[PDB]
Amino acid sequence: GGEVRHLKMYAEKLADGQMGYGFEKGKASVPGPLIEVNEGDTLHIEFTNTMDVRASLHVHGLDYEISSDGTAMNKSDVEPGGTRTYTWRTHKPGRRDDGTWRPGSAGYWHYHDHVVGTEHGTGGIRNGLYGPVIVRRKGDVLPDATHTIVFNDMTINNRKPHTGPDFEATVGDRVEIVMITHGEYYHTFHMHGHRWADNRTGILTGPDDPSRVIDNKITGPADSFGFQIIAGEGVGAGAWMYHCHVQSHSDMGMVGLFLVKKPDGTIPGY
Amino acid sequence: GGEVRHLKMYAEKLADGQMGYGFEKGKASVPGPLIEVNEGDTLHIEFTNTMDVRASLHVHGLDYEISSDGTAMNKSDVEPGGTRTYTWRTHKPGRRDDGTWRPGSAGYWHYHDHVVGTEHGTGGIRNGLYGPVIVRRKGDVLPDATHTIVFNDMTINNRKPHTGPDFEATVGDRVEIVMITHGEYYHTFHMHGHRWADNRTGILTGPDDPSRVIDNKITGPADSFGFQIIAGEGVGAGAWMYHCHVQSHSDMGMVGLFLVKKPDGTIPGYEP
Amino acid sequence: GGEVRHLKMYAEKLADGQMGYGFEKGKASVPGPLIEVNEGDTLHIEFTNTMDVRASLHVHGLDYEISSDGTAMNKSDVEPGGTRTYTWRTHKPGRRDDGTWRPGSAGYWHYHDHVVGTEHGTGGIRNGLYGPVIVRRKGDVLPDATHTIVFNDMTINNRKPHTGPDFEATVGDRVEIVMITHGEYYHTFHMHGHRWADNRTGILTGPDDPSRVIDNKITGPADSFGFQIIAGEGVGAGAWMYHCHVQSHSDMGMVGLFLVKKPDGTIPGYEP
Ligand SMILES: [Cu+2]
Ligand SMILES: [Cu+2]
Ligand SMILES: [Cu+2]
Ligand SMILES: [Cu+2]
Ligand SMILES: [Cu+2]
Ligand SMILES: [Cu+2]
Ligand SMILES: [Cu+2]
Ligand SMILES: [Cu+2]
Ligand SMILES: [Cu+2]
Ligand SMILES: [Cu+2]
Ligand SMILES: [Cu+2]
Ligand SMILES: [Cu+2]
Ligand SMILES: [O]
Ligand SMILES: [O]
Ligand SMILES: [O]
Repeated sequence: GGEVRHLKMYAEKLADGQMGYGFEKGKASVPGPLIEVNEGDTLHIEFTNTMDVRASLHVHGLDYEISSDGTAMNKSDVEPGGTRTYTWRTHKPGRRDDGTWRPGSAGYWHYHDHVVGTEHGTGGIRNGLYGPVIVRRKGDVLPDATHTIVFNDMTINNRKPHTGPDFEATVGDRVEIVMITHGEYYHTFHMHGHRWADNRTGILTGPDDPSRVIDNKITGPADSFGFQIIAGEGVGAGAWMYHCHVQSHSDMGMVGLFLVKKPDGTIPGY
Repeated sequence: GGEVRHLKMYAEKLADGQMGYGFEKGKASVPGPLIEVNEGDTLHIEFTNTMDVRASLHVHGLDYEISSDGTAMNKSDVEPGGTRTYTWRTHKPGRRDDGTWRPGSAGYWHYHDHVVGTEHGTGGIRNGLYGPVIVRRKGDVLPDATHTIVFNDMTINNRKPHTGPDFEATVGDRVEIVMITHGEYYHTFHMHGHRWADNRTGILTGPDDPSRVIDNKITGPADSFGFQIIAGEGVGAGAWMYHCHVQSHSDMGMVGLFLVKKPDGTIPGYEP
Repeated sequence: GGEVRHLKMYAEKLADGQMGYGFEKGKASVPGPLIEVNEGDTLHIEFTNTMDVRASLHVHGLDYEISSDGTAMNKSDVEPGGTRTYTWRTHKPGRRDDGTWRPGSAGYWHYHDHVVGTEHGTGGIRNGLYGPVIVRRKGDVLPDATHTIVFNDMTINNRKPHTGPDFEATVGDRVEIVMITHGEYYHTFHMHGHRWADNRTGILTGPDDPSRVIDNKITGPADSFGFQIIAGEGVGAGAWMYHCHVQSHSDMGMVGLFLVKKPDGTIPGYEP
């Protein structure tokens, strides 16, 4: 509100047929790196496609002009080997001249390829071309740690079945989760031991906020949400599961651990 | 809040095998026409089934008595060539005698057949017997235009894959979308370049509204929601896609264009 | 709150192959029995597994320590014939020392098995090991009756197709529905003639609550919500259907009746 940030991104081929984004060449990951801005910021992303097929960057939520939408149709993708600057903007909330209220960009969002495999990025998303974006409102509560969980088709973060990811915290830590879904299937995200408000920030504003407090939520492709929890609050340390609650999904491997440790670094049991 | 209104409606079979509603014989559409009323209004719909099978009209949201629920079970459907008057009412919100708060009928709702093909209208809905209904609250912000997008099985508005529909606006217009899902599948509605509040009106009341601002929403059969956006607000003119984000669905043709024009009528990339 | 309460619970196998919980050996139901507490109450449940496989109780929403999470991994399940005391707590909302607002446990929750069939309770849930939990906030409005509707795979309350369940009320009654989904499938819960708020309690706090008012809602495995309605308000008596609105699901039997009676005990169309 409002810095003009410059940033580079690269799409790259990875082991085992995966593809991923990174801020630095040679350092792509699945999921892609978190991009975090404040409302009012502008972001110029100089994106380079280092792969042998056309590729792009498409973002949810943020204000971009049509030349930055990442589609073939608007000639907004990038040749093998090529480079292009995308521009994303964000805006603060406020009253319009007509007296109505402009929302503001703040929320939990995401970016992904829109052109690998099909004109809807089906091959790209499947291979790992997705990552999270957070836009903070002035005065939002900031966490001690942020974790990204993406349910992509039947995987978490494109991992093999039953291999996490796992995430560590300590009783009392303010932990932020960004939850994105991609692919063909619906899922239900569930965490043991912890709960959040079903609203923008995942936190209740005060006693007048009527939002449902939940610990389970249905999600479908390209849905994103986020929340903050206090690790172990009222429940203590432990190896706390998170998983998809669709029964065959969890049985086939969509399960991870939210390892909450005591101040001395132990977990009771595990 | 409240006028009594009278309105005629027809169910017709269409030459290609589909079925639609219309306010006039020979002017059936899919989706059926938009009905819009204020909280407190009553609506007497004189409905005529011009088809050779039994048909009905079932509405979500609004106050109807069991005789107007449109089901076979309640003797509420209509024989071939027959006519029946359905009555829908709406109420304003207010404090009840017990001190609790009665909601009010305002919202984005819909009507569809409940009897063609099966006793839950499976055949009717499939063929196109569905349409939108809006109930406004006093002081609601009104749009310039209202458009209806229905995901019905793997189609938008019962159209062939990759054939829209497309909508048009000029940068700055207040556009209202009513979004309905029907059939067997879950979908995920997404618009490029635009976003809305996940609450009743699609708009935030002011800075105290904690509702999520979104551009992508999961929906299932018979879900309806609506919102208003300012076309191109902060993003400018363009051929802005909307589509289902379930990857196979968009690949197989659930895609459309929201064409936002510069005040000179052009769209960046596509000069006429 | 806070009251400390003690409760006994049992898991039994049933002659048809199903499994259920109950407060008394020989009185297992599917859904299992309602447990209702106030925010701040602690609950000690003496759970005895009477089956020949290991079994557990896992709860959503409430505060439990890892030793009561009901999973194999944290050694929290129970051997055939064994007994174990689970402890569930609830807390009231309030300001934390960091000035942020702690939610409170109030809501519509549920409990289920986590170890029968697989280590996610797949077999247990399928067979019927599930039931509702309600946590009330001080000042919450209390209903006349609470009913539990659980869409478990393609069944309501594990029942055979087209066999309800049917609930009964009189025009004017304050009815509470707790709606839970389990299994592999998504559904959309729909009620004729009635509507509620998509928030914590299902009721609007007053005119500043921008929550969508709905009559249809998409749900997936382990989702729970609840609401209150005034039976027949603005619509009168009738055989009001509720069903899953996914067309093949209702056609194959996920249908029930909410029977709202006149003060003389009758339903329009179906007098005895
Ligand atoms: Cu797209
Ligand atoms: Cu899943
Ligand atoms: Cu759980
Ligand atoms: Cu997307
Ligand atoms: Cu209906
Ligand atoms: Cu119905
Ligand atoms: Cu779809
Ligand atoms: Cu997009
Ligand atoms: Cu319906
Ligand atoms: Cu679990
Ligand atoms: Cu269903
Ligand atoms: Cu569960
Ligand atoms: O997208
Ligand atoms: O329906
Ligand atoms: O769970």
